[PDB]
Amino acid sequence: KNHPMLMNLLKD
Amino acid sequence: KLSEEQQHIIAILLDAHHKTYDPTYADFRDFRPPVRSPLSMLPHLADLVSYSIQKVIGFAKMIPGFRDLTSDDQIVLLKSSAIEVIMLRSNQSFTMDDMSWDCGSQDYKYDVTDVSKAGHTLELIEPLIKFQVGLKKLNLHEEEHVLLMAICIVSPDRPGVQDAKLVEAIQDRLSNTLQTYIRCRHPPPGSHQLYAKMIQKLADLRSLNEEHSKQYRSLSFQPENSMKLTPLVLEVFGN
Ligand SMILES: CCC(O)(CC)COc1c(C)cc([Si](C)(C)c2cc(C)c(OC[C@@H](O)CCC(=O)O)c(C)c2)cc1C
Repeated sequence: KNHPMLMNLLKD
Repeated sequence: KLSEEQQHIIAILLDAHHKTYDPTYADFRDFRPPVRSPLSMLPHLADLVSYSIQKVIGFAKMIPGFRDLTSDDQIVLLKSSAIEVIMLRSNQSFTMDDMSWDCGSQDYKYDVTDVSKAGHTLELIEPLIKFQVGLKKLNLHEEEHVLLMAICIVSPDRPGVQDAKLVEAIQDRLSNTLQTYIRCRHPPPGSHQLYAKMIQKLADLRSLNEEHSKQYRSLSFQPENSMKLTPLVLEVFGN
């Protein structure tokens, strides 16, 4: 799996 | 007693919480509405939970040291802890009147039956209420509350963590800050008793996490239920 949404939220 | 660095940490965590917990609950009007479907509350409470996940991520990013972790370790810590921090942070709206979560209006007030109308059984809800009652009876200052949330997130014993020693070093600083704060407010043995009960709470959260995970897996396996979830919930709680 990957977590583009969580990652995107981590990069805010 | 409390060093300048310990005061710094507490100030930062208090501010992080003030920036990510909205006690007006104003955004609840943007969720799919509560309906009182057998799982008639799942649209509303899936939106609420998914919103809360976003706030937990915002809080976590401001924990001193969390930035020093790799992106992989940041993701695994958040994935593992999100449900626990949600259970912890929801205690601020919990009320001992009717054993419910009161978010400013009758529409946005949630009891055991509301949670069951999102799919969970008393296997989870009974210990969750017992948890909320016991946490409430600790009567924590906000300083202890935000430290506990941060300690909850930065735990080196989460599965998948790659730099456990770094995670442990971060958590140790937070744990030292909390132990010193308790000592400043309470002589022994009350200080030791209070810290011991806070540690027991973190253990309780792990059991609640496991039971939520079991029930979430069974529920989200039905596509008619997953269809009602949000993309963020599916990503964070899936896998
Ligand atoms: C969708 C997956 C599923 O598993 C259902 C299939 C979720 O299940 C649930 C779980 C795990 C916990 C809960 Si609850 C501990 C009663 C809770 C949670 C929150 C976020 C909350 O909001 C208060 C503040 O948190 C405001 C927001 C903020 O934190 O800023 C309140 C008042 C109560 C309810 C459900 C339905």
